[PDB]
Amino acid sequence: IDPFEMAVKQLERAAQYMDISEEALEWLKKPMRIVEVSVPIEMDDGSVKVFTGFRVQHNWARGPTKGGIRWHPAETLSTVKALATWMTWKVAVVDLPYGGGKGGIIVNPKELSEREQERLARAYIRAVYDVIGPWTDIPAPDVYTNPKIMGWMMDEYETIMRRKGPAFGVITGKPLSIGGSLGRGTATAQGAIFTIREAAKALGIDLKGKKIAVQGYGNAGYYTAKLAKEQLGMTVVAVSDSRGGIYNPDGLDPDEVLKWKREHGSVKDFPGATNITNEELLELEVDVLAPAAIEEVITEKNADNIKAKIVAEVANGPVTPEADDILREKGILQIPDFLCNAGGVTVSYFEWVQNINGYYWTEEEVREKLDKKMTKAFWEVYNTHKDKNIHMRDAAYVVAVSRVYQAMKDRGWVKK
Ligand SMILES: NC(=O)C1=CN([C@@H]2O[C@H](COP(=O)(O)OP(=O)(O)OC[C@H]3O[C@@H](n4cnc5c(N)ncnc54)[C@H](OP(=O)(O)O)[C@@H]3O)[C@@H](O)[C@H]2O)C=CC1
Ligand SMILES: O=C(O)CCC(=O)C(=O)O
Repeated sequence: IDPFEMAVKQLERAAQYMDISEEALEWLKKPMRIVEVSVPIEMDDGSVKVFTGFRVQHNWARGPTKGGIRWHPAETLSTVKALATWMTWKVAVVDLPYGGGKGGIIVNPKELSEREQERLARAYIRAVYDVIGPWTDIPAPDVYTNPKIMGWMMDEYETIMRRKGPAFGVITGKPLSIGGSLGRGTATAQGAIFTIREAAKALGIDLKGKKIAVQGYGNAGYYTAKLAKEQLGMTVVAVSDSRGGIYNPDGLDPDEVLKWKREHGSVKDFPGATNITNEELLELEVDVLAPAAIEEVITEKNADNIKAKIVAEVANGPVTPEADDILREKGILQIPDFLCNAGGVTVSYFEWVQNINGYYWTEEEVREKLDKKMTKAFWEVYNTHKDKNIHMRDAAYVVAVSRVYQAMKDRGWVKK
């Protein structure tokens, strides 16, 4: 299934719930600029290898485009286009002055040296310099890409630009020593926690002493469980990893679980906790369920058996549309995927603002601003949810597309 057509059909379904002109829909169905470049690097053996690089700028009506760079051997142009289109709505739903962008290189970085990786980053910057900038396109870390590559890319951009502007702001996710921002590591989990708290407030239930189950125990899952336990005061009763999962009705300590995961390679066989399966964790009777793992964990097969009141989609699309219908009929409030995990891009926006201004904030200021942004975005989505009597995902899509459409109309791009 083409990832581009899928995004287009998603956009058409969103447009079905709102009044949008056909010309605007056709404009939004096509990326405004796609750049495909050859990335030649010198290998350690002395030969010269050429890679394929992409940089798709879907739409920049609201401002400079934003999006990460992927280094995956299976990366395709359609994937970049779909992810840029997705990023447009992600930055629109949280009200950032940003557009949609995405980049990628068809490369297997598992078999590249550090010097070869640096050469790849610098050559990619040299290839795509003409379409990126602090006010044109801001790349970001993504799968198989880390802040080290961001530092290399920023250095190359600064070298090419001859320091004629804010070279720090050309890219986000940089190391703290060079234009980095505080709060980047726990951005996604913090945004998810804020959305969960706002959802609980909307449903009129307090989270003090409640039960939360988290699927996937990576950076997002671990920090979600932790931040829940401290800030929200909830009782983490179950966590899981690809290998397996564990359950304990008396609660779990996220630090100890992470220590055991980092020692034995998995969260399995934790003391005082019985080993369970991922599906058993999904169907556990809790108050908040936060899948932070591979996608399509909630489908038509198991959607009816879910007992959680709040499902926070920390990961990317862990629920299939039939499962959305089943859960909405069940009365379970869902937080849309690109609204729950919008903390990372918000924190990225904050880093760009700090770089542009030349003044850097503390952890408390970043946390407070992220709280405001997430609270406002969630309440807007929930108000659309109740007013239009549609699904939460549908409301988030309506809000994002409405913002982009208004920006497009104000510029005069579309006359209707
Ligand atoms: N990476 C980011 O910055 C952000 C990520 N997201 C989305 O969130 C999710 C998680 O992000 P991230 O923290 O980077 O993930 P990680 O790569 O850091 O870790 C993956 C975690 O999920 C587990 N996992 C992988 N497959 C399964 C599975 N089939 N069943 C159960 N657990 C599984 C892994 O287990 P194990 O420890 O055994 O490997 C691990 O615990 C992704 O879907 C991602 O797209 C969006 C927000 C930003
Ligand atoms: O953080 C960014 O600017 C983009 C990264 C991304 O693609 C995401 O957060 O989903």
